[PDB]
Amino acid sequence: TSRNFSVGREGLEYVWGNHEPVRVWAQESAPGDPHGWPHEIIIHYYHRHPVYTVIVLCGVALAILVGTASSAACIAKARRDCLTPYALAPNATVPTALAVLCCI
Amino acid sequence: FEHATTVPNVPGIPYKALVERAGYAPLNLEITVVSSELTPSTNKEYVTCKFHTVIPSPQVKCCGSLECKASSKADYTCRVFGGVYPFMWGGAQCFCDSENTQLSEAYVEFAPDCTIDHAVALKVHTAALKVGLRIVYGNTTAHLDTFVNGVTPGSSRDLKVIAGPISAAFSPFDHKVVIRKGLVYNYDFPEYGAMKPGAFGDIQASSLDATDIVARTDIRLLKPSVKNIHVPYTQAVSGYEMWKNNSGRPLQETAPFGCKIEVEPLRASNCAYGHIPISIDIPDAAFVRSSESPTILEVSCTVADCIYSADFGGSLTLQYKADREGHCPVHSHSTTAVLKEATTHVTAVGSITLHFSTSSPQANFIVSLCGKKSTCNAECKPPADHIIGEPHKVDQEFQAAVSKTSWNWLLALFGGASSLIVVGLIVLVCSSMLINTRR
Repeated sequence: TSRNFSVGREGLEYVWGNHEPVRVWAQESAPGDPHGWPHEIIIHYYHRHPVYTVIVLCGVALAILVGTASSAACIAKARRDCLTPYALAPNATVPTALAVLCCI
Repeated sequence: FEHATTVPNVPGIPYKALVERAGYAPLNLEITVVSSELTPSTNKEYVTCKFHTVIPSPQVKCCGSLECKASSKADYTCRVFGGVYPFMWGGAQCFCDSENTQLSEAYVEFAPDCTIDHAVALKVHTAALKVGLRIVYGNTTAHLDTFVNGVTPGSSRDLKVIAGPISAAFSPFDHKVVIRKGLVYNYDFPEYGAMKPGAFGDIQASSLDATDIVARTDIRLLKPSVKNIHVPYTQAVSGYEMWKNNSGRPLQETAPFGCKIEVEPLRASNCAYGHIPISIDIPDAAFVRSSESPTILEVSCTVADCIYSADFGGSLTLQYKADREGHCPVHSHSTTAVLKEATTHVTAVGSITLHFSTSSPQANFIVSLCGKKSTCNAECKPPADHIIGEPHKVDQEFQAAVSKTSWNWLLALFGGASSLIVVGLIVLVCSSMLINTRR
């Protein structure tokens, strides 16, 4: 018959019958490439510590990109706060380059 | 002189360091743990084995009475039975047809073969670690045994070593262990005198030849129902036999950290756990001044193919120029990459190829030749072999476990987000203070 066993970096030992014990250790031979492409990098690190890469690498990088939305809000605030002064000065002049977009 | 370094407690894995005195040539030293023993303090509670029930020759009183006495024998039971009329092959054995009391006795001893098949109950206390170390500094190798506590000066001919305290407290033994024929078990056994029928420790003595035995085997003496002389009794099973059927697996198969369990004395050998601080005082006759060691003028590091593996999966060549010949040492100054050699012969011009082991996808360590540093830069591919028969020679650090390409991608994304937020904040402040300036 056959039997499956898990071995990690610390190692495993098996004794079969009256034989001497045998020790084996596992290496970081995961599929993918650490030096290749982002999809190859992620495949490699998802087999070496799947929990770490999804959570403290890829989840935060996603939440990091959402934080750029707050940056656009500041632009939108600095856009409307500067464009809310619209008409309060009679007998004045405006730049020609901006007179086409100020009306709308 | 003094050198304080921490060594991982892994037998057979050399630890290399460089002692750099401010006026002398760098000196190589290699500290390797050859063997370790973790022996606790033990105290015997009792011995146990299979008991032997002895039924003596019964006592018979023909036209009188008998009374039960007291004895010191283990699990001593006694009963008087009247209205008896026993027979043997010759016929009747009394001259009264009734009122012919009989005395039944029972106790237990140690079986004839308990001198081999027996178990010893032991209580264990604070376990103390001792290691055998091989230390090579320069041209001399030294072997010594030291206690890892932090005070005892480990044996050192023309040297001095102090190891300890161990960074973790570990013992494979629970407070109570039993030993039977060389096998060790973590078993909660009853105290001396607290015997229970049908369980381990139901017969207890200090020694096998001891004359005071305590037992509790639940002996019941029954009234004889037949006419021939007979002592009927019933009893519980042997607790020792029940335990031998339910002993479980020994400590030689369940001990953590790859400990080998041995008896006489009880000890765990060659365990791999924790880190050992060592302080060594090098003799001053082992140091040579820089005026005698070769002084190379330049050195460059070229890295060949490398993999992060448990073996020496990397290679590199050093190109140097020394002003004369000599026997300089080599050393890698990273915690994630270790060299195979420690010293080398250098000449006026030449090259030396060195092999290393790393756990990092990128090989950006610093190598010294004659004490002169050069930087090695390359990237190591993942190994092809999944399983090997060696332990890993270096540890895995989060910083040197992420590739430089992945660090560049992550830093680019995080920095892009930070720069976007900074641009937004600067635009907010600038286009708000424009309101202050305009009016």
